[PDB]
Amino acid sequence: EVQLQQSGADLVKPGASVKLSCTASGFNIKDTYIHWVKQRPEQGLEWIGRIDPANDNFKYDPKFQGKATITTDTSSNTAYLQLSSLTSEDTAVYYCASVITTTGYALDYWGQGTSVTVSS
Amino acid sequence: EVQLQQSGADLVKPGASVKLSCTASGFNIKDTYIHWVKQRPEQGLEWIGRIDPANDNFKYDPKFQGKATITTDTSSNTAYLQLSSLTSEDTAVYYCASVITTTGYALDYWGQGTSVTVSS
Amino acid sequence: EVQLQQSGADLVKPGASVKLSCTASGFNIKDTYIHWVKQRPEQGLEWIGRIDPANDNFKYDPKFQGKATITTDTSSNTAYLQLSSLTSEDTAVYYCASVITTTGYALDYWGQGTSVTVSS
Amino acid sequence: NAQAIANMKNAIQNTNEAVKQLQLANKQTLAVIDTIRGEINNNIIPVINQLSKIDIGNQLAGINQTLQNAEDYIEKSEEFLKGINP
Amino acid sequence: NAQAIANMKNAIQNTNEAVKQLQLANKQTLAVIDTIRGEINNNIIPVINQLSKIDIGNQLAGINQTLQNAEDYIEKSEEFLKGINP
Amino acid sequence: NAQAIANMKNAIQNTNEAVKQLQLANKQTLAVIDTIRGEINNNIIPVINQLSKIDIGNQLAGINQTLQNAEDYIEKSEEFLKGINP
Amino acid sequence: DIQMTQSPASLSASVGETVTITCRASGNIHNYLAWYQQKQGKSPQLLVYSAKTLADGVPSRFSGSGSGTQYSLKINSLQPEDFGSYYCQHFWSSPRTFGGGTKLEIK
Amino acid sequence: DIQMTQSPASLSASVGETVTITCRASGNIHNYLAWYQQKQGKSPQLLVYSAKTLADGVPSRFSGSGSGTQYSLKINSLQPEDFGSYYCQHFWSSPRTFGGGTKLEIK
Amino acid sequence: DIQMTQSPASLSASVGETVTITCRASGNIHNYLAWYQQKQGKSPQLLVYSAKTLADGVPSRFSGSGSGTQYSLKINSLQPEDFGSYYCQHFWSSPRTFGGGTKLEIK
Ligand SMILES: *[C@@H]1O[C@H](CO)[C@@H](O)[C@H](O)[C@H]1NC(C)=O
Ligand SMILES: *[C@@H]1O[C@H](CO)[C@@H](O)[C@H](O)[C@H]1NC(C)=O
Ligand SMILES: *[C@@H]1O[C@H](CO)[C@@H](O)[C@H](O)[C@H]1NC(C)=O
Repeated sequence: EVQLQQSGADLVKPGASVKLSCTASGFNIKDTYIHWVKQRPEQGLEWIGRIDPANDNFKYDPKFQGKATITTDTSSNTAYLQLSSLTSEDTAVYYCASVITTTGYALDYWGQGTSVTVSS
Repeated sequence: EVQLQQSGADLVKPGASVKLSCTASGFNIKDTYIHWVKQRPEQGLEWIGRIDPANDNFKYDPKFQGKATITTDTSSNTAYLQLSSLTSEDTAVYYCASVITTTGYALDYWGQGTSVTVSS
Repeated sequence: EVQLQQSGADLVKPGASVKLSCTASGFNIKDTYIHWVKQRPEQGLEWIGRIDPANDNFKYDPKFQGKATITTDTSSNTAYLQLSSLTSEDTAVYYCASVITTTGYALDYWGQGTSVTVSS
Repeated sequence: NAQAIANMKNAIQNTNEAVKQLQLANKQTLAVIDTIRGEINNNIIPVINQLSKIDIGNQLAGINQTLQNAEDYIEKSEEFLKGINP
Repeated sequence: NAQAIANMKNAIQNTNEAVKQLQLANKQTLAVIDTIRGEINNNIIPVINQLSKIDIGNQLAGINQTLQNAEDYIEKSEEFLKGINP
Repeated sequence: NAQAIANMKNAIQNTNEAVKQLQLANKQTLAVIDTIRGEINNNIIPVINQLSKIDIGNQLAGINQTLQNAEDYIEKSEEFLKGINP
Repeated sequence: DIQMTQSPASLSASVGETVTITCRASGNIHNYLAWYQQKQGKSPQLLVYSAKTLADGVPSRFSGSGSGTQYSLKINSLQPEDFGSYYCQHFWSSPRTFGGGTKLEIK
Repeated sequence: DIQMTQSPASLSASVGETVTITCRASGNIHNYLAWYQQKQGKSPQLLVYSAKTLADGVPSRFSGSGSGTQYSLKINSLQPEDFGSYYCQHFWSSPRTFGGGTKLEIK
Repeated sequence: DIQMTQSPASLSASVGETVTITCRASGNIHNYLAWYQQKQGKSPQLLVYSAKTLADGVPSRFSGSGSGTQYSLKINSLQPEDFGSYYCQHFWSSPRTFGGGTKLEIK
């Protein structure tokens, strides 16, 4: 069936770089959009941005434009989120989400999420 | 089957307001255009105007722009023509017509017509 | 099946006019594009131009704009290439070609070609 | 009918690309208008002030009709689409 | 579903004709801009040189938003088309 | 294939909305051109007459190519549509 | 706007005769022309659409053609049932007006 | 940009009660609004899309409506399983942001 | 306009050898490139279209790829029947011209 398998559990020092990732099963990455969402422990959800794997067409929420980027490897049906200059605020849970059936309207499938923390 | 059932037989005094109406059977008003046509006893046909029930988008022949308006109730599959400031010329037969199969080309179904007269 | 049957074997004097032609079988000319190509004996291929029989919309390579024109008769599924002011360079083989299955990408079917020569 | 689906999809995508190109042309047009305004506002007006017809009605009328035709075609497009639901 | 195919084909063709009409409007617009530039460059500037504000910011802002809306609609069009391959 | 029909219909409708927005942008553009013409014709010309270069060639060339690209895309759209009848 | 001119005001023909009705436009209709027929009473009905077609259920006796601003309807082998009033209208832009109409009588 | 305001910060209701959650936009979303639900842990899931529909598998207890910049979700006959956090987001243009969210507790 | 450059004028190879033919554009073709083959006589036929595909009926020996303005065709395990002239042309805008062509001989 259709699902997103997300991975990572990065414990890093301030100033570190972090790469989080997810893989697809049941569908081709090329035919869908991949979105990333950041959930701070107790503060709702912030949309980060998304990509179109067909042509590596990316778009980000201005808030994170200088903070993180999103890339992909179509040939392996995978997607990546690269975070840079990690600080205390970044501790959080990141989600990989995609639009499969509800095309043009809503995020459909979600990964289980990955937790990344920053500490001394 | 598909048909338009038109009604009214208004006998009014000069200066009166008249509301003529038609109902649909066999189809959904929301998926079609409704047109109204005015036939004076012996003088051919004049197009009045039409509406798109999906969004109440109306358009009228300038000649009748200040004379009559067209409205609708989608939930009951009905349509209405409201005539105002009736005078002697208005005595006539009005027709409810719609485009069902000949989409983009021609009026297809017609009601039987309603006669409205103005007298002292 | 689908094929183009090309004809002609014109031996003309310099300054003469020549009309070359092809007929279609297995398909309707109205639904396809007809292209013409000129092959000089030992010098590769030059595209001449093409027409859209649906509306007689023609387009030519500027090199031959004042040299030849392309026309058609939809009712008989035929196409014509009219060459004018024939000189020594024009001796060549002309091909009738069309796009049948590879729509939007490539010339698909070709005629066997017609040879026209110019001599004193 | 699978080929018809593929062909319509490709046809729509090319229509959308043509629209993108017109949008770019319009942004470039504004840059030109602003450039002309700039020179008038920066040099022509100040100099005249220190010291102290254009008839295009036929061209504007031509443009107004061309734009109206675009409206007539879109309206017809919408009428045909309503016939899909049946 | 054969009628749906026919209706979509006709709808696409009318969309394309509307696009052609906008292109023509843009070419005519440039002719107007060049005509105005011509008169300024040919008579206004030379005369001032022999002898020796325009505020449209609100209008340009309005145009910028209208053009942006066109982008928002095309982007949505593309998202729907991706759902065809499945 | 019913979903493909629904998706193409929605995609076409969004294309048409984008076209409507470009038309509006063009009408607003003409208003700006006429506003500039107005000020030139009403104040600049009369004052100079009482008292008595603009080079945008590179920008116009850029616009001409952008408009041509729009034509190249529509032509390709039409070629694909012809493959539907078969 | 685009207006329609129905040239024949009235036609007179016997049964079995062939007649024609011509309609012209004040502008380019892009072939969106349709023809209607009406009896002495009742509503009108659609006979030909797209100015080159037949409406469903219409006898082969009725046909037509045209282009540009010039269109026409032909009626072959007139039967008693074919005598009535004819109208032409267009579906391009707006208003979608009608021509004056032609009355065909038996005589 | 277009931001979402989730008005109720927290709701408190017993089982069997009816509650509503309202969400407003800073701009016109053209009905591209969707609602999500999240438990104390795990990922969120889609409950209603297009702001007038139900997502597949969602109980009839959940419904909603709206237009313009004003939208809402209704929950009828609350069951113990319906208590959790709700979010609203839009899919028009960009950024496709989220509202603050509403927490519904049992009491 | 957009012109095509066929770089190899002539290739010489024995049977079983692998050869390549390269073609470059003076402008962006948007991947609308197609390859053709012609014998000493007769008409040419289509071998690869869209510059990344195979035409129906064409042996797996023929393949190709490319992007931008740089495209190529590969021929693996050459057989006696594969020796002839090759051409490249584009289908973007107009004129839809051809490259000079490459002649592959047996030796
Ligand atoms: C052209 O249309 C505009 C409205 O978009 C109008 O203001 C202007 O007066 C029209 N031009 C002429 C010559 O009527
Ligand atoms: C309108 O957009 C253009 C870019 O296309 C920009 O250069 C210009 O400054 C903008 N106008 C205003 C008032 O911001
Ligand atoms: C741009 O195209 C127009 C025709 O639409 C032409 O009149 C003008 O001279 C062209 N501009 C240049 C720099 O060639």
